[PDB]
Amino acid sequence: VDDDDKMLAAEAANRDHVTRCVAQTGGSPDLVAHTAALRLYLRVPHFLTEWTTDPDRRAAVSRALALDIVSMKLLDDLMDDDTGLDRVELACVCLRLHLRALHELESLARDPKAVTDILEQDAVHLCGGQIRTKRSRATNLREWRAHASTYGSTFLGRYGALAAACGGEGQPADSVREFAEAFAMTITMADDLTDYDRNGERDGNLAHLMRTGAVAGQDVVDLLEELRGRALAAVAAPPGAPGLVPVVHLYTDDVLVRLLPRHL
Amino acid sequence: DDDDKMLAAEAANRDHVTRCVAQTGGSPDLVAHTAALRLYLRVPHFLTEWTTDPDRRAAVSRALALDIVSMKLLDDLMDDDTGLDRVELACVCLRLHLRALHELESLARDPKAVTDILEQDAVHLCGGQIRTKRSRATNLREWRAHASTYGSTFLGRYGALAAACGGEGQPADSVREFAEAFAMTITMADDLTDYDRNGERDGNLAHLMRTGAVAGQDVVDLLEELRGRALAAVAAPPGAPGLVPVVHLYTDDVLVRLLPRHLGEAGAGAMATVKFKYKGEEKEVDISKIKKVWRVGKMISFTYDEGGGKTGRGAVSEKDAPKELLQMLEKQ
Ligand SMILES: CC(C)=CCC/C(C)=C/COP(=O)(O)OP(=O)(O)O
Ligand SMILES: CC(C)=CCC/C(C)=C/COP(=O)(O)OP(=O)(O)O
Repeated sequence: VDDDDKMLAAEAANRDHVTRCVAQTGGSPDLVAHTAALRLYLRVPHFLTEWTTDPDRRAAVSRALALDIVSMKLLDDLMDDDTGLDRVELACVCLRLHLRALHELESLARDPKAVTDILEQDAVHLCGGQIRTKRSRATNLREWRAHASTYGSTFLGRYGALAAACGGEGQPADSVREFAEAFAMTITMADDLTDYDRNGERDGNLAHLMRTGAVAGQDVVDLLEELRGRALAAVAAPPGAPGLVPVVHLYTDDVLVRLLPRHL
Repeated sequence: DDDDKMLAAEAANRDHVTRCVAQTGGSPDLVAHTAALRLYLRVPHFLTEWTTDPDRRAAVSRALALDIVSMKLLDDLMDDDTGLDRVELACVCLRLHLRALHELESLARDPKAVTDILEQDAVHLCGGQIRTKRSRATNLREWRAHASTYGSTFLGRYGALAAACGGEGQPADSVREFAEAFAMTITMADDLTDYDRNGERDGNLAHLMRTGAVAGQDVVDLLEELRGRALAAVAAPPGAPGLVPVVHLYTDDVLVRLLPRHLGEAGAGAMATVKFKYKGEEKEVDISKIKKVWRVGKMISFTYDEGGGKTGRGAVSEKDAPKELLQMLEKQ
């Protein structure tokens, strides 16, 4: 029973916790499926909870983060209005998952107030940020990383901070967050480079900029190595989360080896 | 002077919500939209009426505004007909809601009380709104069952939160009972306004009324039941007598201004009658047939139409005279 076995059951456990919740509140089969297709969103919680020693607390915190991440994901499909899904169901399942998560995270936290504290602290940064991103599209790598630092980095960093606040002792809150923010930027690029052909995306899309020459391949490569670096350092701060080392390499090499050549 | 309080609390809630929408990146459209949510911004004052400390009362009041407004934005996002920008709505919605959780939690009697309340009936609320839009109402009963969720359960939660967040002397149960009753009253009013203001028809109460599928007198009864439920709640000790005029104002507004727009010619149903014994007989007459009516002591004398040119006569005691007749009296 290695680490990959833990990741997979963590992922199955989160998905089921989420689909059960979507269904119990009125979600149509289309919506239930759509949520179970959110693979990485259901898996990331497991990485954020890697510093949590007690396995029972870890599974609980893991699925509570999953409910809220899926929730924000649905609110997003709601603002893009392109999934063909029912807007009432989307809006409602979204509110429900979110409320259940709050309730689950608060009952796991050392101090209940810290959940709202984390969620409020950079709510303007995340929300004004998401707005600016869709308002004015990026045209160079600088503006891209700037935008991505909010809907990707800040977005996962909050779940990192929550993971630490609800994971008991032996949690270097600052590092978990550093890890999350760097890991997120990496995933955002991947997503961007996948979605160019899977979603038909262009405006502000990193792949589009690369293909148009507005962004140089080696810069993208640098950013990727920097992120890898920031992530390795974060999972090395005491107590440490050596489990995440191979994970950081997996997602980074995948963008370098599989995704990038597609655009260069 | 209590009206001077409702106005100032509404203005303060409005200020707090607009500044917040503005700082998060909301366009002036959206800012204008949230500032327009008048009753939404004003209801908080009603919910916090049992809060003795003014400073605390203002803080809970504006925190509730933040979340009610946020929920209304989400609702606009699910209808997608405000013309407002889908992204600003979603993000401003989330920002406000988050702000609200934080402010409410800071005033709560207990750490988990806010989230307990929000979770308790999350499913009833959410799944209820889903079913409301999924199966339009076809009779009053169905209408009331749907309104019980996005209406009564919706405001009831903020009622519970005001009690949880407003220090001592809060009859939790009564605050929530007032909110749920008052919510439905306001929901009916909205439905009968929005039939013409938004062009609404499917599952809409005015429509069901105009359609014959829902009877006027029933709507009047439900309205009366709601008024009584609300009055009782604000009567529980320590009491919130200040809400009495409020309860009457909204209930009476639906009965007097809104209802006639969808019934027409006396939608109560019981076309009034005058019973009397004329020429050794038994007679009853629809107030609609009564022509002239005058008073002689405590007797009410009158004439009416029997058929064709035919003109009938009658006189009753004023204590056997239906309200309507005694009205033609004064009005003649
Ligand atoms: C403030 C809010 C609600 C933000 C949306 C949450 C989010 C960024 C989800 C993941 O992004 P994504 O890369 O899968 O989606 P997108 O195509 O919109 O960038
Ligand atoms: C589950 C959720 C988020 C439900 C939305 C909340 C709601 C219906 C609020 C009251 O709006 P309203 O009924 O007074 O206005 P309208 O329905 O006309 O938009």
